[PDB]
This record gives sequence, structure tokens and C-alpha cells, in this order.
Amino acid sequence: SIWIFYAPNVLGHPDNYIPANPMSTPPHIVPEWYFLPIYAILRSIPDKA
Amino acid sequence: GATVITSLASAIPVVGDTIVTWLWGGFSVDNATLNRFFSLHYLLPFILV
Amino acid sequence: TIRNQRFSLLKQPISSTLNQHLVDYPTPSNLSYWWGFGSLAGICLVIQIVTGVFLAMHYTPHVDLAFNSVEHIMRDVEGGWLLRYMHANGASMFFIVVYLHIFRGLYYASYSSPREFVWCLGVVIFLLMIVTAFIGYVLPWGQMSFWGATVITSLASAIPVVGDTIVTWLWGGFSVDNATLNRFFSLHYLLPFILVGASLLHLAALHQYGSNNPLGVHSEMDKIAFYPYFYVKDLVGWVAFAIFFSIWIFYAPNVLGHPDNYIPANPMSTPPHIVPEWYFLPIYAILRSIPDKAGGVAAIALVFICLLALPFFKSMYVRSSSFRPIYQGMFWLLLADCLLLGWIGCQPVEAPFVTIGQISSLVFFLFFAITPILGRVGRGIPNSYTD
Amino acid sequence: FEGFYKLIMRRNSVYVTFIIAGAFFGERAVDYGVHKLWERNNVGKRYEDISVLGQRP
Amino acid sequence: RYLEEEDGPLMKTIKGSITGFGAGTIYGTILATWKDVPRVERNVALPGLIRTLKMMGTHGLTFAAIGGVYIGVEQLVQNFRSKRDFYNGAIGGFVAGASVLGYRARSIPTAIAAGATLAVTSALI
Amino acid sequence: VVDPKKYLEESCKPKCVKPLLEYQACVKRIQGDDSGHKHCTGQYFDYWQCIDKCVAPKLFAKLK
Amino acid sequence: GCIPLPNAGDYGGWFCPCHGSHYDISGRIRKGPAPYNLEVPTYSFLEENKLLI
Amino acid sequence: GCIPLPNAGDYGGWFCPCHGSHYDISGRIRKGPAPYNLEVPTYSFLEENKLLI
Amino acid sequence: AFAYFVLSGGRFVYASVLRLLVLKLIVSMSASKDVLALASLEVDLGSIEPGTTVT
Amino acid sequence: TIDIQAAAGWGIAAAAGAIWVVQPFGWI
Amino acid sequence: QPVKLKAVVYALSPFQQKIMTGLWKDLPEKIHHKVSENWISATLLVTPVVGTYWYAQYFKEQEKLEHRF
Amino acid sequence: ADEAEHGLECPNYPWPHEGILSSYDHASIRRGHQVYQQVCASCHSMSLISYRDLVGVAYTEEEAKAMAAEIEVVDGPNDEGEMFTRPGKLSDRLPEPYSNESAARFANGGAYPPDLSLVTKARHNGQNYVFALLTGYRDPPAGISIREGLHYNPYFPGGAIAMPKMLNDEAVEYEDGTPATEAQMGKDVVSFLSWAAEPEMEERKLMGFKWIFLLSLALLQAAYYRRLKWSVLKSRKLVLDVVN
Ligand SMILES: COC1=C(OC)C(=O)C(C/C=C(\C)CC/C=C(/C)CC/C=C(\C)CC/C=C(\C)CC/C=C(\C)CC/C=C(\C)CCC=C(C)C)=C(C)C1=O
Ligand code: HEM
Ligand code: HEM
Ligand code: HEM
Ligand SMILES: COC1=C(OC)C(=O)C(C/C=C(\C)CC/C=C(/C)CC/C=C(\C)CC/C=C(\C)CCC=C(C)C)=C(C)C1=O
Ligand SMILES: COC1=C(OC)C(=O)C(C/C=C(\C)CC/C=C(\C)CC/C=C(\C)CC/C=C(/C)CCC=C(C)C)=C(C)C1=O
Repeated sequence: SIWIFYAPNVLGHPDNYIPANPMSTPPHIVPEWYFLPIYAILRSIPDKA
Repeated sequence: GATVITSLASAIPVVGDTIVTWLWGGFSVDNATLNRFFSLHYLLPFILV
Repeated sequence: TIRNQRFSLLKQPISSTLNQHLVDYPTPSNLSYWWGFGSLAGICLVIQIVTGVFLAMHYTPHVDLAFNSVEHIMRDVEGGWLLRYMHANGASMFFIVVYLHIFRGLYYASYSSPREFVWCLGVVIFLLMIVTAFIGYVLPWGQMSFWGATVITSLASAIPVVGDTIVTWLWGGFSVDNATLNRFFSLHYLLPFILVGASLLHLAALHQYGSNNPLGVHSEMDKIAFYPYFYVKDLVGWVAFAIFFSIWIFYAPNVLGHPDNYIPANPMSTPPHIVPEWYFLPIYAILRSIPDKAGGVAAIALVFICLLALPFFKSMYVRSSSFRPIYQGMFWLLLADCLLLGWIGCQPVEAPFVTIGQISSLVFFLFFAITPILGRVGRGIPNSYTD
Repeated sequence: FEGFYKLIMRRNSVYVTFIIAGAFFGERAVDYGVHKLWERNNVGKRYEDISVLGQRP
Repeated sequence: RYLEEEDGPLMKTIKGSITGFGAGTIYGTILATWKDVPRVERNVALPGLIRTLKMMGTHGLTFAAIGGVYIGVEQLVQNFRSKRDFYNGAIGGFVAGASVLGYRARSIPTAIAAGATLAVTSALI
Repeated sequence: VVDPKKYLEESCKPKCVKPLLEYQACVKRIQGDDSGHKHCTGQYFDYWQCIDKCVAPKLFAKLK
Repeated sequence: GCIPLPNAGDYGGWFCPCHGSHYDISGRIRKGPAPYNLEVPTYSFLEENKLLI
Repeated sequence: GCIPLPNAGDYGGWFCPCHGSHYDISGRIRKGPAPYNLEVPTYSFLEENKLLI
Repeated sequence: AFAYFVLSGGRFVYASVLRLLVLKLIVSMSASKDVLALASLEVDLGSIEPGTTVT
Repeated sequence: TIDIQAAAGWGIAAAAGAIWVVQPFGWI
Repeated sequence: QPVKLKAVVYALSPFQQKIMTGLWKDLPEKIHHKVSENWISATLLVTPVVGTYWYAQYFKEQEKLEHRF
Repeated sequence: ADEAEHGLECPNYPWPHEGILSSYDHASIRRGHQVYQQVCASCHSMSLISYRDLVGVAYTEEEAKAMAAEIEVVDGPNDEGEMFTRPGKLSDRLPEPYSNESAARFANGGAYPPDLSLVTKARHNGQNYVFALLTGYRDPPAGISIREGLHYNPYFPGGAIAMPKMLNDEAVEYEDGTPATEAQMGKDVVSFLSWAAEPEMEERKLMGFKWIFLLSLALLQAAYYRRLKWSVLKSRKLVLDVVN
């Protein structure tokens, strides 16, 4: 309830409130916070494969 | 966010590009991708149950 | 035995539940092919779920895009016509198979003790099937879809005080519009999964006592494992059903439908002929047989009241119609009456179909009122028919 | 049929490859034959049989 | 030369079965009357009448089956193939002959002979 | 040149004499107005239904 | 909720194809399950040919 | 598949904000996980002030 | 031996049917004909000032 | 010494199946 | 609860029997059985459907001819 | 009233695409498409059909390209923010005659010319209906008058259609040299319309024949398999003590 009624948008990012633009690209593209640890493991290896 | 993860398949050398475009339903993230993500988003939670 | 070592993998805890309920479950050896329609209905349910999931990847539930997304499935996506025709004619195959299944249980009195709960779960499944197929037929958003959704939501108006507020809550507005379509799509995705759970409970009730048999007698002295004996018997039916399904899919994919649903929905003009899909016509006929709004809706509910109360009538102790000449005769009259009701629902409301519809509705209800009389009277058969 | 049994049915792995090969080759043989019947039953009605094909002004 | 009718394949089959039953009843009556009565039956009347009626019914049934199946298969040939000739019909005569008269005679060569004869007879027309 | 269907519709008239003569008699029986509600639509349909059933299985041969 | 077809029925008014409702020229229900006449909304004239609903 | 940011990175070229790929003036990657350089399409010059792709 | 030969004939068809139905669902997710119909065109452009880029 | 033969015979079955489901004759 | 049975059962291997020829064995007697047991049941299913259908066509034809001037 | 209300029932014509191994007559599709773009297209839309749909069916790739370039398609906005015009491409749908349904009704006496992309699937007995309607304009029966602006057609329900007779003789000129009579154009335009409603029919029919034949073979094997497994049970000899 504390998240729903008083901090409903702090767990997300404001950039999702802008309609999708295939042309421009957000300077800070991140996933939801619960995918961040996997996403940091992917970023550390300097090779796509 | 969708443009990256649906591109994770390209790391496969032989069929990587083929899997990405079959995943996308085209050549870019568009309505075919959003329509198929919605159907899978309805079905996966019942598998999760 | 002491299970120190590991025997057959089927009896390990990894597969024991699957083994005892699908591989080794004892089945009466004299089951006929009429017992293969439960697995056929299970396959039809899987066919509906699989094709619908893939169709939902191309369908847009919006009154401005719904009709064209179905046309885009048939014209643009590879194999889209097949997914569409396998789903639209699959619902028909789902109802043919389940109707044959129901009349099998009516002929052999499979609803009687100890299998009352099995019949009751089946009646609920029939209700779930009707709602699921009806709201799905609205999704293409053609002329039949729009006017079909208009009357069945309007059915709630038969309740005097809160009827109008239920109808409008169902619509999401003062008319059938995008709010109705969008919520019908969501419910159409959810309900088939509830159907899966209901059929699993239906099967578990059946395994409490085992299946009935064409003789209707105690069958524990002659039972065989389901696999392979009834697996290969079901496999004959599965291939036969596939040939039957394929004829409809490839050579007549539109005979079990009305051309009016190829016209985009027009809220201003009703079509001159407005009817549901064929599997709903017998209910349609009973509905219009009553010249009263509340009377018609009450009759529709009484159809499912009578089905639910059937296993609880105090009956004679003989199940199968093969030993019940009077009940056997009444079953075939009920079957003919049910075919007649479906044909009447396909006709315009005028003479002589009103009189024929009213008599057909009465005879249908006479089947359920007379059956408890039959068992009650036939209780005295053994004391009267002596050696 | 026992000579055939000794080469293919003795091991399931071979007998499985036999069913995969027959699925492949059987499907191709029916594909060709159904198409040949369709060509023979529809002489002159094809797109390559349009006389003025390629000549639209 | 043939422009006096209203047709209807199902009506055609029904009327043909009905005519077949009538002709078979007449034929069975004639055959029953031609025969003498068994010697154990000369002094009692009722079993002779029963045998006559049984012969009437059996012959009506077999003739109705022929007269129905013949035209039924004739139309089901000329409906699907949708070509009008004497060929459409040679098949109906054959199938009627074979099926009914081989079920009756219990012989396959007799079925083939009966179908062939009916085929030629319907071919001439 | 000349419409195959129209020629065939005139050449099939002998097959449909009975619906024709019944339509012709209906026309006579309604020549008086009677406030303009009598008509011969039913007999009209029977005649042309018979004519159409005669012309249909021979028209598509004259067409390429 | 269906729309009654005009110039149809047993009374020269409207006939609803869905369940067989017959409305007279005045829109009153005469035959069929329908329990009420067709609803009259508020309306008025302006001079002779402008009708406001 | 992300879109690199112009005038960014430590090579004066392009910087991908997604997983830190760095490109130079000639659209070549110098560090990061991207295997290849920026693809060159088929362009020409019809006049001094005219491109085509 | 005769039985196993007769059973393998039907086993050809079951595998063929299973393959066909799986590939139908897989390829239905591939690019549609309208999507493939918008994958080739030419666009022309002009000139821009030094040190700047245009997307 | 059969497990190596069963492995080799099931690899052939796997290879035939792969060439059968995906039929990459245009790509070879 | 298990039953307690006493019986002798002899069985022959499936690979020692003809599998299909029994489908067309004594075919005429099979048809005879099917029509003999079931002709009452077939009449109670076919007569109401055909009878009611025939009356409806008979009704519609006459009603169509009364409205014809 | 009674019989006019549904209309006159259409006959059964032998369409060349009827039959379990029958395809469309592609020459009649191309001919029937010229009838559409010269007679029908001024008032009827075919919004489901693209110019690429005809490639490999009636027209070549170049023919369909030159066809689409002949028409003016709106597009934009440009970089200045206005809507412009461009030649059609193969991806473009067949053009609409009117701007919306109300414009269509205003041009046609208040009646809407329906979209013809699915009309043979959107009517009962649709292919025969469309042919019989187009060739079925004639004089009304005695005692039946038709409101000015309407034309009598017994195949239309009610008998009064806002469509005028459009298939007058030589209304089109064919590219191959076929006499364009009313009945010839009526045949060709229905072949075109039937293909437009069901462009998948040829692939559908080749699939149906192939698999029904194969599934029939599996049914024979399924029966043998079932009988092989059950034979040990069906031929067993059971001995029991009981008599009555
Ligand atoms: C900056 O950039 C990045 C982001 O952006 C902001 C991110 O947000 C993230 C975080 C994201 C993740 C951790 C999710 C990635 C992981 C997975 C598994 C992806 C989730 C998977 C998918 C999207 C794939 C979806 C799968 C399908 C479409 C499969 C389709 C197939 C189906 C449904 C069935 C197949 C069919 C058959 C076998 C045929 C027969 C079927 C029958 C049913 C009969 C990262 C790392 C990132 O760097
Ligand atoms: C999706 C719908 C259904 C599924 C999947 C299903 C499944 C099954 C299965 C697998 C069986 C056992 C095997 C068989 O007898 O065929 C069975 C038995 C039975 N079903 Fe259902 N069924 C469905 C609908 C219904 C309905 C609608 C009814 C009744 C209104 C019903 C009543 C029964 C009864 C009484 C039996 C026991 C029959 C006997 O033992 O003789 N079922 N069902
Ligand atoms: C979760 C599984 C299911 C999903 C996702 C689903 C989804 C859909 C979708 C997207 C459509 C619209 C596309 C079309 O018109 O063909 C549709 C139509 C339809 N569905 Fe389903 N469906 C499912 C299960 C079922 C079941 C179980 C039934 C039967 C009881 C059913 C009956 C129908 C019917 C009758 C139509 C209309 C077919 C037509 O006229 O075109 N569906 N469904
Ligand atoms: C060969 C050319 C044409 C063909 C094949 C064609 C086809 C059709 C079809 C199939 C219908 C449907 C009738 C129904 O709903 O049962 C129709 C109706 C109609 N057409 Fe066309 N059409 C053609 C040309 C035209 C033209 C040139 C016009 C206007 C100048 C026109 C105006 C209309 C109108 C107003 C209707 C509706 C009439 C009514 O519902 O009362 N059509 N047409
Ligand atoms: C011309 O007329 C007619 C039609 O037209 C063509 C028809 O087709 C039918 C066919 C309909 C039949 C047989 C009955 C359908 C039965 C039911 C119960 C459908 C009602 C359910 C609906 C609309 C959706 C359910 C919604 C819910 C539960 C709300 C969800 C809310 C929450 C979960 C909180 C009939 C009878 C008819 O006469
Ligand atoms: C003696 O015993 C048996 C029977 O006699 C009563 C049978 O009639 C049948 C054949 C029929 C069955 C099993 C009908 C069951 C069907 C249902 C519940 C509907 C469709 C089934 C689904 C969706 C599968 C649900 C089950 C699970 C575990 C979910 C996961 C599965 C998948 C994702 C595919 C079998 C196998 C059987 O053994």
C-alpha cells in the first residue's frame, strides 16, 4: 500500500511516460530494477557473444 | 528495451539474424512485435501457475 | 515387496502419478467407440487453445481494427487462413464431439450413482463452453457478432429491478461498443484456461469410481489398463476425427457459418436474418418458444436446472438403455426433438414454426419430467417379472 | 519381410531413422503426385497460360 | 421430348423406392399364387395366406431397395460429376444390381452378373 | 454480338410453358386496378425460376 | 435491443427478426415477447420541416 | 540494435548508451561489445547539394 | 516382421502431420506479406553545416 | 561396446531429424 | 475392493492371428443384426424429423398459394 | 411482401473453380479485373486488395507496377508538414471511389455501394448471386411499380435496387479478344471477385487433397494397429463355472 498510494512511480523510470520514438534514443536506457543484476553481468563482458 | 533483448539472438552466428527477425515479425520492432508480446503475456502467467 | 532398488521408471515418484492415472488405470474391457469422445473433446480444447494463442498474436480487439485484423490473418500472415479456419471450425468440432459425448451419457445413464458429481462438473463445463464460444464469435466484429452480442447482454434486462443496470454494466456503456469488445477479448483468453481446470476436475471425479460401460453393470471382474488398449482405440478416433476436421477445413470452411459475419458491423441496420452459431440454435429455439421476456430467460435457466437435477432423481437400479426398452425409446425421441429444435431456431419466427417450436420445447422438458416416473415405476419390475 | 526386418527393425535407432526418412520421402512423393493431378485437371487455366501475359499497355 | 417434369433428387429416390415396393408386392403376389401349397398345408388355410403375405413383403422390400438405390446412385453420380449421359446411370444400375441381388443371392459372381445386366439395360435407355 | 444468356432464355421457354401460362392468366385477372395492390410476383418468380434452371447448365459452355 | 425492420409484420408496422416482435404503425407491441411499445423520445417542430429530437 | 549518441564517447564519434559501444569519426568501433563498425549504405552525389540512398 | 512394416507406414504419416502442424505455427510468426512489402525504397537528402550530424 | 554404437545410431537419427524438420537444401 | 475370481483363460499371440479379414466376415449377418435390433430405434429418430419437416414444407406451400392473387 | 421480400433464388452455375481439384481460370481473373477497373471501380471499393496481390495471379511484376503508377496516392507529411501526392506502388491498396460512406451515399441516392473484397463470401450462394443479379435486370411483374431512382431486379431482396444496369453489351473491351457480352463480363467479374474473397483457395485445395489422402492411409494403419493389440483379448477363450 505504501508503494501504491504514496510512491507509485519511484520504482520505475519517467522515460516510459514518453511515447515510443523509433528515431530518438534515450540517453539512459535501463531495464526494471529487478533485471539490473543480470543486465550488469551482460554489460561487463566486452563481447556480444 | 525490446530492441535489445530481441537482438540477443544475433550472437548466434549461423541463424542469429534469422531468429531476431522471426522474433520481431519483420525488420524492426513494430506492431507485429507488440501484438505477439501481448498474447504471450496473457499465456505465460497460466504456465507460471 | 521392499523397494530397495529401482524398478520400472513409470513407478518412480517422478512418474507414478502419470503412470497410475494414464497408463495403468483400469478400464472396462467392453467399452465401445462411444467412449472415445471424452479424449476427442480434450484434443479439441487443446486445438482451440494453441491456434487461438497464435491468432491472438495478430488480432486487434478494437472496433476500428478488429474486422481488418481477421482479414489480415487470412490474407497476409503465412498459414493464417489455416489458423483461422482450424479455430473457427474447431469450435464447431468441439461442440459436435461434446454433444455426442453428452448423449452417450444420457443413453447409458452414466449420470446415475455413483457418478453424479461427474455429470454435475460436466454441466458446468457446458456452461463454460457456451460462454467461451459466444464471446469469441463477437471478436471478428461482423454483422452477426454485433447483433449477437446485443441481445445476449440484453438478456439480463429480464430481471425487473436491477436488469437494466446489469445490461449496462456488461456493455460498459449505453450500447455495444469498444468497451464490450475489449472486455470480451480479455474474458475469451481467460475462460479456456478455466475450462482446462474444470475438465481436469471432471476427469478426477470420473476416476473415483471408474467409467461406466455399455452393459451398465459392475465391471471390476474384467478390467484392462488404459494403455495400450484404449490408447490405440482412441487413436483410431483421433485419426477419424482428423479426416472429418480436414474435410471442413480445406473443402468447406464456411458452410458452418453465416455470410453475414463477412460484413463489418453496422449499428444502424439489423440484418433481416439474425441467428447464432448452429451449436446454440436449440437454446435459441427454446428461448423464442416463450412469448414472454422473463419466461424465455427462465426457460433457458430451467434447461440447465433440469440437467443438474437429473442425476439426483430417485431411479430404478438399471443403467443402460440396452435393458430399458421404454427409456431407450424415449432417448431417441429426445434426440429427434433436439435436432428439431436446432432446425426451428434456424427458421424465421412465423407460422408454423411457433407452434412447432412450442411443442418441441415442451417435449424436451417432458423427457426430464417423465424419467423420474420411469425409474419409480420400474422399481417394481423384479417383483412383477418372475421366473 | 524378415530380410527387411534384419537390416532396419533390429535397432530402434535405425528404425527411427527409417520412419524419418519415410516421412520425408513419402511426403515429397505425395506432393509431386497431387501437383501432377492438379496440372492435368486444370489445363489452360494457369497464370503462365494467360495469352496476353506481359502485354498490358 | 422430356420437358414435362419437376424433378428433385430426393423426391426421385423416394418415389422410385415407393414404385419399387409396389411392383415387388405385385410380383410377390403373382409368384405366391403360381405355387402350389405344401401337402401338410392343404387342409388349413391360414399358413398359406401368411406365406403369401411374407412373399409379398420380401419381394416388395427387395424391389424397393433396387428401385431406390438405382436412381439414388444415378443422381449422386450426375450431381457430383454434373454431366448428363447414359454413363451416369450405368453405374447406378450396376451398384443396385450388385448390392441388392448379391445380398439376396449371397454370391459375388451373381452380384457381378446382375450388375452387368442392369448396366446394359440402363445403357440402352 | 448477341447475348448468349438472352438467346438461351428465349430458347428454354418451351420447357417452362406451365409457369408461363399461369403468369399470363394472373396478368389478365389483375388488369383491373382494385386500388393497386394485386400483383403477379409469385407467378413471375415461378416462371423465371424454371427458366433459370434450364439456362444455367448450358450458358457457361458458350462463354470462354 | 434489435432494430425492428420497417414495412414488415402482421400489422403494417415493424417486425423484429430476432425473436418475432410485431409493432403496429403507432409502434405499439401487438405480438411477440416484447413487453413495451417502442419508446417515444422528446421532440418538437421548428416551423414545418425542422424537427428537433 | 540501439542508436549511438552523436558527439559522445571518448573518440569524438558516437557513443551507444545501451552497453557502452564507442565509435570514432569514421563510424568505427574502438571499444565495447559491438563486433562491427557502422554500416555504410549506398549513397551518391547527383550535385553539390543532393544526396540519394 | 510384416507387422512392423505395416506400422511404419502409418508412422510416416504421423511424423509428417506433426512436423506440418509445428511448422505452421512457427512460420505464422514470420514476417507477413504486408511487412515484406515495405522493405525497399529510396529517399533523397541535401546538405548540412560543418561539425554537425542529422538523423 | 554397444553404448558407442547406440550413441552413433541416435546421432544419425538426430541428424536425419534435423535435416527433416528444417529442410535447408537452399542453404546448403 | 478386489473381486475374487476363478477362471481359466487361454490366449493366442497377436502375431499368430489374421488381423483384418474379420472385418468383412459374415457381412450379411452383421447388417441383418443391425437392422433387426434397431429398426424401432431408427423409426423413433427418423419419423419425427422427416414428418415435422414435411409438414412445414406442406404448410409453407399452401400459405404461399393463398396469398397469391 | 411475401415472396419479393427475400427475392428470387439464383441458379447453380458451373464455375470453373468448382470441384475438389479445380483452380481459378486465371485468364478470366485478369479479364474480370479489367471489368472492375473500368465499370465497377467508380463506385465500389476493394480496400482489402493490394497491387501486389495480382502479381503471379493475373498480372506480371512490371504490369502491376505500371498499373499502380497510373494512380495518385496521398502521403506525408513532408519535412515542411503538408500532405502531398505520389504515384502508387505495389504495396498500395486499390483506390477508393469516395472519401467516406456519407460521400458514397450522397453520390448514389442515399444508398451505399458495398465493398466488394468479400462480397461472394458475404452473401448466400454468393458467386451465383452476384452473376444472377448483374445479368438479372428486367421488367417488373404486372402490378408492381418501382420508385424513380430505383431499378427492378428480382434477385435483389425486395426487388428494388439502387444500382442501375451496368453490364451493357460491349461496356468493356478485352485485351485478348473475347466478345464482351453481358454474360461474358458477368462471368469474368465474378471469377475476379471470387478470387478476391478467397485468394488462398488454390493452396487450400492442394493441401486438402494431399492430407485427406495421407490421413486415410493412417486410418487404415490405425485400425490395423488397434486390431493387432486387441486380438489377444478378442480371440481369448474364457472358461467359467457358471451356467445360468
Ligand atoms: C539496455 O538493454 C537492455 C534492456 O533494455 C532496457 C533490458 O531490459 C535488459 C533486461 C532484460 C532481461 C533480463 C530479459 C532478457 C531475457 C529473456 C529470456 C528475454 C525474454 C524472452 C523473449 C522476449 C522471447 C519471447 C519468446 C518467444 C516469442 C518464443 C515464441 C515461441 C512460442 C510461443 C512457441 C514455439 C512454437 C512451437 C514449438 C511450435 C509448436 C507449439 C505448440 C504450442 C503446439 C537487458 C539485459 C538489457 O541489456
Ligand atoms: C470439454 C468438455 C469435456 C471433456 C474434455 C470431457 C472429458 C471426459 C473424459 C476424458 C471422460 C472419460 C472417458 C470417456 O468416457 O470418454 C468423460 C466422461 C464423462 N463425461 Fe465428460 N467431458 C467433457 C464434457 C462433458 C459434459 C458437457 C458432460 C455432461 C453434461 C460430461 C459428462 C460425462 C460423464 C457422465 C462421463 C462418464 C461416462 C461414463 O463413464 O460412461 N462430460 N469426460
Ligand atoms: C486461450 C485460448 C484461446 C484464445 C487465445 C482465443 C483467441 C481467439 C481470437 C484472437 C479470436 C479472433 C480471431 C478469429 O476470429 O479467428 C478467436 C475467435 C474465436 N474463438 Fe477463440 N480463443 C481461444 C480458445 C477458444 C475456445 C476454447 C473456443 C471454443 C469454446 C473458442 C472459440 C472461438 C470462436 C467461435 C471464435 C470466432 C471464430 C470466427 O468466427 O472467426 N476459442 N479466439
Ligand atoms: C460491374 C460493375 C458492378 C458490380 C459487379 C457491382 C456489384 C455490386 C454488388 C455485389 C452489390 C451488392 C448488392 C447486394 O447487397 O445484394 C452492389 C450494390 C450496389 N451497387 Fe454496385 N456494382 C457495380 C457497379 C456499380 C455502379 C457503376 C454503381 C453506381 C453508378 C453501383 C452502385 C451500387 C449501389 C447503389 C448498390 C446498392 C443498391 C441497394 O442496396 O439498393 N454499382 N453492387
Ligand atoms: C438473435 O439472438 C441471439 C443470438 O444472436 C445471434 C445468439 O448468439 C444466441 C446465442 C447465445 C446463447 C445460446 C447463450 C449465451 C450464454 C451466456 C451466459 C452468455 C452471457 C455471458 C456474457 C455476455 C459474458 C460473461 C461476462 C461476465 C461474467 C462479466 C465478467 C465480470 C467479472 C469477472 C467481474 C442467442 C440465444 C440469441 O437469442
Ligand atoms: C484411463 O485414463 C484415461 C482416460 O480415461 C478416463 C482418458 O479418457 C484419457 C484421454 C482423455 C483425457 C486425458 C482428457 C483430459 C483432457 C483435458 C483435461 C482437457 C485437455 C487437456 C489438457 C489441456 C492437458 C492438461 C494436463 C496437464 C498436465 C497440463 C499440462 C499439459 C500440456 C501443456 C499439454 C487418458 C489419457 C487416460 O489416461
